[PDB]
Amino acid sequence: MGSMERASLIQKAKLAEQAERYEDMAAFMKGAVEKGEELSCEERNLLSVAYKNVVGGQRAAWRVLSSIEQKSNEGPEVREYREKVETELQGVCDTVLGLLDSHLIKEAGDAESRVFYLKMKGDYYRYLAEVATGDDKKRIIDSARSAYQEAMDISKKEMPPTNPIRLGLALNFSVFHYEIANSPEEAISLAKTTFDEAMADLHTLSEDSYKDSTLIMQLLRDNLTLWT
Amino acid sequence: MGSMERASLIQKAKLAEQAERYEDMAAFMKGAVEKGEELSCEERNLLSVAYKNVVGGQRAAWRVLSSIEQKSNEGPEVREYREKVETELQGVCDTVLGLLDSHLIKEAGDAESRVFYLKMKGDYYRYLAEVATGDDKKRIIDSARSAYQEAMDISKKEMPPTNPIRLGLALNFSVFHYEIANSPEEAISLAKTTFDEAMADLHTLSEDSYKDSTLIMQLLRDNLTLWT
Amino acid sequence: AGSIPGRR
Amino acid sequence: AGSIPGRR
Ligand SMILES: *Cc1ccc(S(=O)(=O)N2CCc3ccccc3C2)cc1
Ligand SMILES: *Cc1ccc(S(=O)(=O)N2CCc3ccccc3C2)cc1
Ligand SMILES: [Ca+2]
Ligand SMILES: [Ca+2]
Ligand SMILES: [Cl-]
Ligand SMILES: [Cl-]
Repeated sequence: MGSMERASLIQKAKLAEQAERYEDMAAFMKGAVEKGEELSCEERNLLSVAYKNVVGGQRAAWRVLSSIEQKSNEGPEVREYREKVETELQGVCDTVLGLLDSHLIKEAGDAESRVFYLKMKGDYYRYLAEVATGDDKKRIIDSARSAYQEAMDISKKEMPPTNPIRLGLALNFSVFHYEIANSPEEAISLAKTTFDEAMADLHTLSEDSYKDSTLIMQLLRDNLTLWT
Repeated sequence: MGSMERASLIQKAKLAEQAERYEDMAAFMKGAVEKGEELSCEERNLLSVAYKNVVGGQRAAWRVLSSIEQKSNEGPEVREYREKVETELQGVCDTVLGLLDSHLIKEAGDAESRVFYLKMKGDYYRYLAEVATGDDKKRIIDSARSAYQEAMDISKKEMPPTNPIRLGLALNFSVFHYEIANSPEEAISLAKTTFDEAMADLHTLSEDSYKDSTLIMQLLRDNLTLWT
Repeated sequence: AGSIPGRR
Repeated sequence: AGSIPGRR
């Protein structure tokens, strides 16, 4: 998208979201990142929404195909098509990880931006881990863990316990522990401690911030209800 | 998809539908058509479902963008992006029309296949007409009308008034009259006559055929309720 | 006004 | 188990 103005790419990403054209939205935001300037808070959300929706559709398709393939293992076409979807998903995750490494993370100095990008890095390694097998699974799992852990360390030092990015990071790291790392007790402990420390800080918030924080706290509670 | 077996393309189109991967589904069915053999009833439905879903998403996006563009006409980005979506939609319609012309229609001799393909031809010209302007609109509108009319003439001679393809053709031709041809009275007359002649033939049907026919008759009634 | 869906 | 959605 090298010939399109940065501001036009941002405008078109917002239009693509309204039109539910998430592949277009992600291509516009990739072009905006590749202009080389840092992203504002709103622009970071556009980037994350676009890729989360693209890879979320790929993950849902991979899960459908993987279930069919497992049932048939109780011609080569189901495996071949699952592999095609899997390769496409891996390619999108590699694209997002490449944007983060060249050069969003290294230029992000404020806590809000650095935590946001490291949470993304943990998420896209987690999506790679969902489809990985064997020893390659191990190194991919550790890369997700390391990204989430650095984000957690910064968030605990620099953000209040109700900050929505801090809360969403803790939510997704808890899902990592439960679904990827085979650590359900760590998942439950992290979700409970996060919820309780946020509850104790709600008194400091305005009505609008209260709504944002309580919405994510309810997601933590929904997981705790499913896990206990 | 020239190197993939016909039967594997058909199998993968069914998997793609289950995974809600309609772009993949349409590419598999294009490859199957290009093998050069006629399509069975089930295969014709796979082809139509795949492209109807792809172009349906494009149409919904074009309508969102066209509404934004009209409101802004009460920079160039909204028009540019509406034009991009419009060109992509036109390209998919041209692809389907090309499959029908090379060579599905000319090889279709049974009434069920020939009516099915001519109804598709009317539908894809109708989608082109939705985005067309001016004199080009006129010739595109006439191409849709001519395809639907030939399908109607065959269906009235060769199929009972409850046949689901005959009913869906009449439903879509009535939408053409109301939404494209500015002929709401012709739309209402066609829907009413179709509904009443189907009602009088329901006594001939088994329970399963009754369910198929009454479902489409309810769609005709829903339009009549909106139009009167 | 609605046209026919792809599936029942 | 659910992770965070993209939007509220
Ligand atoms: C990981 C993460 C990204 C963005 C935010 S947010 O404060 O910008 N926000 C959007 C996403 C969301 C979803 C559900 C409920 C509230 C919010 C708020 C937080 C975390
Ligand atoms: C145009 C058209 C295509 C297929 C059929 S069908 O008899 O194969 N059939 C699928 C589509 C549909 C949708 C709603 C209700 C019933 C049916 C039946 C009919 C017409
Ligand atoms: Ca510039
Ligand atoms: Ca062959
Ligand atoms: Cl910086
Ligand atoms: Cl034939």
